[PDB]
Amino acid sequence: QVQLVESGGGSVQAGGSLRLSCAASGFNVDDYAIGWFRQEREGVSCIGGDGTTYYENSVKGRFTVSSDKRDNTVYLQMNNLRPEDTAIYFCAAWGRGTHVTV
Amino acid sequence: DPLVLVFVESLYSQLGQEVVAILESSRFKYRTEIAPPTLTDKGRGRFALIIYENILKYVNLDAWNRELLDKYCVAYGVGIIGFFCSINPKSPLLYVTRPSTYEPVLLHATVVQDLGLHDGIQRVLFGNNLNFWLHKLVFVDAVAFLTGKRLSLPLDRYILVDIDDIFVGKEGTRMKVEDVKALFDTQNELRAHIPNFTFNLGYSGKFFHTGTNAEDAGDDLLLSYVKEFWWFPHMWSHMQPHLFHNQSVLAEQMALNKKFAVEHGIPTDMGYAVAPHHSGVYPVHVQLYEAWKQVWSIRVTSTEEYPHLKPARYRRGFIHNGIMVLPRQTCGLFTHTIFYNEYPGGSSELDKIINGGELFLTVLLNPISIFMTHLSNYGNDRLGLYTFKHLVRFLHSWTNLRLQTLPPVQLAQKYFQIFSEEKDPLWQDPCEDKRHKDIWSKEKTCDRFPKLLIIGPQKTGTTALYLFLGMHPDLSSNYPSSETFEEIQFFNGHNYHKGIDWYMEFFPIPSNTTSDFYFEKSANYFDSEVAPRRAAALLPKAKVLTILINPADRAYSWYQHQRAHDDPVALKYTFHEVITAGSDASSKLRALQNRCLVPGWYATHIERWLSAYHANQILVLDGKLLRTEPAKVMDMVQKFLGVTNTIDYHKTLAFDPKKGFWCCLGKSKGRKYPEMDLDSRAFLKDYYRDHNIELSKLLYKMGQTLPTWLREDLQNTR
Ligand SMILES: Nc1ncnc2c1ncn2[C@@H]1O[C@H](COP(=O)(O)O)[C@@H](OP(=O)(O)O)[C@H]1O
Ligand SMILES: [Ca+2]
Repeated sequence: QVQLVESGGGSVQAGGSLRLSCAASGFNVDDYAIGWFRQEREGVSCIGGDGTTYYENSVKGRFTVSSDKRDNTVYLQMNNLRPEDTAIYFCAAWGRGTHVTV
Repeated sequence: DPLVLVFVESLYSQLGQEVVAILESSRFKYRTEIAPPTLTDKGRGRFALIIYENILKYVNLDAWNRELLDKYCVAYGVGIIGFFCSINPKSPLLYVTRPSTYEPVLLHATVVQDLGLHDGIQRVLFGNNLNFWLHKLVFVDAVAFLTGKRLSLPLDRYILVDIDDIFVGKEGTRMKVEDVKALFDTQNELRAHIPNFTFNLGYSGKFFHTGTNAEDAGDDLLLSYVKEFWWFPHMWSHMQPHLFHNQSVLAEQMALNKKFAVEHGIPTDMGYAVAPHHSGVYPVHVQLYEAWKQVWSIRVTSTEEYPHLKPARYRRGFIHNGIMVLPRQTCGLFTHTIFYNEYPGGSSELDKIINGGELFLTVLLNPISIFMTHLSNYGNDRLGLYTFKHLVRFLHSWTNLRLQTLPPVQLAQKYFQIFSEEKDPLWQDPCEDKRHKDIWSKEKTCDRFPKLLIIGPQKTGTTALYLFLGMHPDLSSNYPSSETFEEIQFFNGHNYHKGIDWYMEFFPIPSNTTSDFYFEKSANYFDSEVAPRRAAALLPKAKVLTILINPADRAYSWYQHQRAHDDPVALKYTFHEVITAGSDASSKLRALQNRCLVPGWYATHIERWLSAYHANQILVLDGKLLRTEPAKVMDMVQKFLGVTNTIDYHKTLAFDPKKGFWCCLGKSKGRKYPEMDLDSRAFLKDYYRDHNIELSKLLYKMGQTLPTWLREDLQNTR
């Protein structure tokens, strides 16, 4: 069974940081794309199985997506948070979704 | 003529098979020949493109033939292709390919192009073999510019992305919410590249609610998503149509899918359909085609097994029962593909099809494309989304072809306006291919095919040899027709467009009858061009039999044959002006001359019926031997046939004085008539001279029985 559980939320409303953790239960996180989607749904990041990294232009100097094979969890080390970033962030191979307030 | 002359090393060469495979898939007219012929026939354009599989055959050929082809290439302007990375944009053959003393093409380059200064002719030399997709991509343009746009492919590509087996998964192998939404978004985002590009879906309604709660939620989302999507008919329970030998059960299956179609707002105005594993389509089942037009009005369909499954570059299309059948080429996506790693062949096997496999061959050598994929490649891992997206990205990244995914009706119409000779079908034997035997219904038998062929011509003794071979205990005849009677008129006329089962109706069942040997006397097969190729395609082991008499006597016999058949052209016009008629004549007199003097040229018709069969299968017989002592001629036809129990025909047959032949036989084969005119005989001997000396060296060339009439009329000339 493929399941994707995400967590992490809230920030300094003038600008702060977060590390959203998307845990891949039941399958391997290094075999799938695990691209992050913010609400329609917009794919601001992606983290490939060899570790390649793609961003949109709004997030390109700010966000840092990452992966860890050991806890089988893809992390989104966010930085310098604009007020436009507030959304439901979906890690999709979809997941339940978690809310950021900034 | 745009006949492509190919110099292959052997018939089993791999590069030669690839070159001729590209040639028949793009319908380039070819003729196979081993590399060492007649370069021009009576000072005309026999060839227009000269393809060499080996460059050493073009360089190290005979000096007389080399200077002769140089004279032919300078005087007529033909193309020379010789087989031993981006594309150059400043090239005159960039009508298909799109860039992502001699001039380069694939920039030196593996595919070069010379303007012509040393030999004064345009030529293209392939440094690499035919394995990479780019080589084939520029090979089409090389063939087109080396022939002066006479062997081309149109710019308007017509791609039909078809998706079979919708709602066929049992549990866990279906679609969900995210993949369905990504499928609709994939159709709309890629609609800017290609006008009205969609994903034609093959729905099944029995396996619709067998999935889980997550699988059912994604399938119910497609019902309100039917506004901008194309869907094609399939059947309810997803079973092959050869098991359904009745119209009721198969029509009820598609009627249940029609209920499924009108129930969920699915459009039925498309006219396309697919059966699972392509059952009952080749061999043509009347039940499947009639059920298609009866309950769904399907006029466009597809097939993956014409004239055999292996390979796919030999795939054709045909128009049967008003249904324009097209060739179907899968992209490797079958129903056993669940995940990315559950694909048959690994993850690199699907990428092989994307980066230059069957996908690119189907959209490049054929202007019309049909593809095969199912719901299981769109669910758990989205195989077809990535595959078709990268495919269509490859098409706009490598082709100038203005491609539009339009409805299948005009897509099939364009397939038949481009391919004019592919309008007619070409039937084969279903028992030679075990896959075709499994695809065809098991209700019918397998040995209803005859083993002897009587090509004719008429008025030479074919009815006598037909009726005298029916009294043999190990030889059996066919059922007589209503209009043609002993003739079946299948291979030479329009009866060939009726199906393989149409020909089996005339022959008896091998289980009910004790004798399995069959034959038919269709004597109008001699004066035909399409008949030997069709006869060799359906029956490659059926031996032929032809009888020849004097062409003056046969022409006068045809003249009085038309006189007994109430033809007014033979009744009014005298035979002497028919043999001397020219261009300034009536249409009826020209038609009578075309049916009276044309089929007396036995050399051209034996050349037609000889190029499609083995020389041992042919047996030419003299007619005067059948008139004087036919029993010895029946002894040679028994040794030619190889029967089990040979009977004595000297005891059974006897001389008949009122018939004039040894026999019993009809009045139409023993008509009494007076002789000709001396001037008519002189002009008939001078008219049939070249045909008689050509027939003399032609019959002596085959090493068979030399005729007595040929020896009698040959001594007057030589
Ligand atoms: N043994 C034979 N029995 C009957 N006809 C024969 C024969 N050998 C040759 N023939 C010729 O076969 C012709 C008829 O051939 P077919 O069966 O194709 O109609 C006849 O032409 P004619 O009867 O006009 O003189 C006859 O000359
Ligand atoms: Ca199927």
